[PDB]
Amino acid sequence: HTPINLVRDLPQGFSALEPLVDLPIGINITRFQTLLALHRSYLTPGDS
Amino acid sequence: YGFQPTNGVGYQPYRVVVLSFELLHAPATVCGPKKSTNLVKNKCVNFN
Repeated sequence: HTPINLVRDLPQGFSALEPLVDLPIGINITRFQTLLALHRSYLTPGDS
Repeated sequence: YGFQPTNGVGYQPYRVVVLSFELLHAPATVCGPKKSTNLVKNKCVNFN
């Protein structure tokens, strides 16, 4: 995790990624999908 | 099963636990305990 000041693209620079977790799932995974969240303020009505 | 305290040895209810140990290529999650010894320094020792 690093702070950055740049909207458009990835910053040019080098950094390592340390390993957080090693899980023993042992399942065969072909595909993946990302999840996003919605953000509602007070002004918004709750509805979808 | 009609178990009653009065009954004989064979008759008595018994709690049995069977620990099956599936062995697969997958990472092994359940390993045995650690029999360890004290650490000695500054001596030629056979360390593991």
